[PDB]
Amino acid sequence: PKETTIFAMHLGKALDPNLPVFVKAEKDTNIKLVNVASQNQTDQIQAYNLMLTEGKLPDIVSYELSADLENLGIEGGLIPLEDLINQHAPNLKKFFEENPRYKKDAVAVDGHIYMIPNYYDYFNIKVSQGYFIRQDWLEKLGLKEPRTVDELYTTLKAFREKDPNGNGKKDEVPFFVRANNVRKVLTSLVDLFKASPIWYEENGMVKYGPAQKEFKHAIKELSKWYKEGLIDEEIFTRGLESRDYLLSNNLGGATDDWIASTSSYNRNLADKIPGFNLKLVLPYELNGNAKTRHARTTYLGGWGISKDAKDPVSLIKYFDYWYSVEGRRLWNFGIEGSEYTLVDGKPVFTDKVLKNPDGKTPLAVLREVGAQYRLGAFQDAQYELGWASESAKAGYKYYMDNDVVLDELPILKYTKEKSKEFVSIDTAMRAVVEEKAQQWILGSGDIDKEWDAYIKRLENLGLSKAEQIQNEAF
Ligand SMILES: CC(=O)N[C@@H]1[C@@H](O[C@@H]2OC(C(=O)O)=C[C@H](O)[C@H]2O)[C@H](O)[C@@H](CO)O[C@H]1O
Ligand SMILES: [Ca+2]
Repeated sequence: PKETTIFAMHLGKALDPNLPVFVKAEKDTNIKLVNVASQNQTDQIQAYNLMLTEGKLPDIVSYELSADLENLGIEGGLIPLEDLINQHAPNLKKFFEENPRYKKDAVAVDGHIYMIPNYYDYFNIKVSQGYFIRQDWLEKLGLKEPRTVDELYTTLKAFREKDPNGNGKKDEVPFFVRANNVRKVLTSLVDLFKASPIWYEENGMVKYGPAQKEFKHAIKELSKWYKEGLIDEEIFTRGLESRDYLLSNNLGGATDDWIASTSSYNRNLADKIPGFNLKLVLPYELNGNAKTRHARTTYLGGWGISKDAKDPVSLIKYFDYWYSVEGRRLWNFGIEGSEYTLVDGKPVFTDKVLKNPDGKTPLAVLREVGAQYRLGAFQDAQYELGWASESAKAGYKYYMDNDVVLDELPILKYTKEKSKEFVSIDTAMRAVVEEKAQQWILGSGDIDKEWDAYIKRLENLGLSKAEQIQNEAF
């Protein structure tokens, strides 16, 4: 083949086209990808901004920030795909016919399609993160299961002070999160206090979570929990390895994280830590409120074909390949005879995935062969149900049955008059939020003295204009 250039990062890692999934895709489609993001880049947003200054765009642009990606299309950097799809992408075309909601997510406000989203299998699994606590630490120490935020605070204090891992050292990390940027840290910390670090919907108004009184109260409580030693001291400096590191060393008491992979640890660690029992509870109640805002969106990011691509028909065929039964199965499941075998026509995972010798979660084993690499694919809940423990599957139903999960805001799209403006204000407000929230949590300053000055900064940045744009797009 010739070479196809791509910008693609995911979870801090530039796509390696020599992973088995992409080796197989190259064999099946004759596209040989070359990534213009280097293996040293770890921050997708910084790498994407650098990529935009380096001359020709790569043939394929993949990005997690889908309003920014669409903005690149509005400005001519990505081409419209709807006619390429109609002529040359029968798998996509049929996908759009059968999934009218997913079709709407692909269409920009001007009626062009500029990216194929990376879709979750949203109509089969919408829940995502839940709350987990060490049942076995509860039992070793005599405690009832906390049901409220203030009972949790008291339980975590007991995890910090009364040595539940029985080694005589004060090493317990009562509450921890899994994240590779400040926004993901905040997502997993402030939902506990019913706040949000992003936009959300409330009585048909779209609101900026970091400007709300709930957020101020969240940062103020988190401040106090951090200073007391209840929240991981290194919460802002670890990366995606935190969960694995803290559970496998028996340091971690409690977290807020994705149900299937977090549930997988009872089996992962059953021999390393006898009695290990990290158990899912419903969101803790805060003054009556028992809801969480953790839910899946219909998609996360996407990819599109740049205006510098020399051959768009063969790239829309590459996009389409991932929507065929074989390409979609390859993206979700890895390699036949390695990650899965076909039993009665259907993929069933092998024990390399299900029972990894070395303490790896099933998902982490799949990501090592290049499966589930966020691009523009259609995730398949059968892959997730294929490795989820029985307690994960009981976990999904427990959250749905109890109506604790507030549905995520639809991913909003902007007119060409507003999209540049919206995305600039969001970015600038985000930096102020992440810098103040991190400095408040860690103990500098005083959020009660500094709050109004903070809100005025977000307003100077264009908060009201951003709320207007949001509400009109809603
Ligand atoms: C689309 C994507 O890659 N999403 C990432 C999350 O992946 C989900 O993880 C789990 C699970 O952990 O139980 C199940 C879903 O099938 C899978 O998509 C990932 O957990 C987080 C970590 O921040 O990032 C999302 O991007
Ligand atoms: Ca200890």
